Amino acid sequence: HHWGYGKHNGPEHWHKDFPIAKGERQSPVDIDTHTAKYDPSLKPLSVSYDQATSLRILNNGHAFNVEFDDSQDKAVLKGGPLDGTYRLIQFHFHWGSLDGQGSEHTVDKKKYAAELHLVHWNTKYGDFGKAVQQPDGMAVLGIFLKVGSAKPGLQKVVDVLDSIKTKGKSADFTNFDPRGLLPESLDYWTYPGSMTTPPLLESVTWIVLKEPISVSSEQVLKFRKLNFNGEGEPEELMVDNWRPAQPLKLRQIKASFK
Ligand SMILES: [Zn+2]
Repeated sequence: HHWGYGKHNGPEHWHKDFPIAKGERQSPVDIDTHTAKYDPSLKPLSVSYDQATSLRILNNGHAFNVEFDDSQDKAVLKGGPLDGTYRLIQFHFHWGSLDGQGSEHTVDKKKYAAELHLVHWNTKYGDFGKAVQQPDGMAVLGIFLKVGSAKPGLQKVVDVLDSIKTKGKSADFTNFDPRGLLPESLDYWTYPGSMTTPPLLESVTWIVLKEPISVSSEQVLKFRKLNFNGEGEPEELMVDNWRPAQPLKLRQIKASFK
């Protein structure tokens, strides 16, 4: 049937339906912190989430997406490596079955417990569907999660998951402030890459924050109670929904910090 994260339909299978899986600018990647080069030409990064308008949360059978109203310039990312303005459309996470895995990007081969992806599209292409087809169409802000202290800003997400346990379930999810999911530092690495789920389009400027956020064990345990399967189908816990690191292929990872 269709793509997923198991033995028979997982990442190692995706190239058959999506041949770009073996392409030249796939994500995620391992971030070698020693070979990443400080780039003085990077402009400062501007994360402007004050007027962000969340609409709904959805279990799509792979993750859950918190969706935003992107009909106007409300929540936008600009600066850093980017030209122009990138509008926030949704965020989601990738996580593990255990705390020792779950992130997509790795840092000197280190795997974090989870990874948050704030997905934005370049306004110069008018809508998400057109932007995701262009080499500079998307910008994903990636944030690592480690298990430690609770993240108070995540708790509203955590509490709604019981209502979207299975594939195809959604719920109203208004007034969620994504500022509550950001670490203190905006120090980042950047490189040109791709979507990490099918169709794996090579349209993304990746901006991966160096500083992880801490979430509690109880919080991530609640992510792990979600299901990949639909209602009244055999239960398959939604865990290990991460694509592993892909070949860098001579791409250059740039650091914003010395
Ligand atoms: Zn993602």
